[PDB]
Amino acid sequence: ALMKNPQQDSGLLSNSIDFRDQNLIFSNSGGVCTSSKDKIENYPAKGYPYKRGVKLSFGDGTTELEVEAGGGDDLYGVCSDIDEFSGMATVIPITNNFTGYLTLKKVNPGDKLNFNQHGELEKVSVNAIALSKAHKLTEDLFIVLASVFGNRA
Amino acid sequence: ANPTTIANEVNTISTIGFSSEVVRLNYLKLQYKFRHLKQTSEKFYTSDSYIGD
Repeated sequence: ALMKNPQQDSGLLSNSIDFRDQNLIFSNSGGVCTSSKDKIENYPAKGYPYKRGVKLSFGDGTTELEVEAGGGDDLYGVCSDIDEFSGMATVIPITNNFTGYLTLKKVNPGDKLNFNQHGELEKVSVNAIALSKAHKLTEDLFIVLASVFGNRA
Repeated sequence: ANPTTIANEVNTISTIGFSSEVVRLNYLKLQYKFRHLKQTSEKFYTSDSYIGD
């Protein structure tokens, strides 16, 4: 439904002839532009925070801290990838900038976007600048290219 | 801290620290003095039963 790699198989082989508009898929993990000096941290995943802003969640104390989808003043980083076998989400901290496709609330280049309570970007604290218009992948799934530059009022 | 799972890409790993302890041990020297007979003078005390005075 919302997983990075679809569980349903594909009936037919794809046609690998064109090279344009073949990257606006939900399986595109990471960022469009990535440097070798980027800091990334794996954390236990609570729910499915892939391609969403994450916040730190603390339990009773028996188990370690984890990350869950969210935003606002509690925003801690951006989830760029997930490993389902280990349930481990790769998070880029808010202290580090990121450029890539992120989930948008169900928007033109230059708009100011902030994370909501569900970890989805929405038009306006400003957290990112939209680099493209919303691209629809499902009836409720809308992605957008955004550039995150931390926290600023 | 707790270990870090190597899944996908990660840069921040848990750390292992080290510590040292220093212990001093003292050593002391002591001496005793004892009297005895001179080697050249032993022959004048070498009795049949024993040697000495």
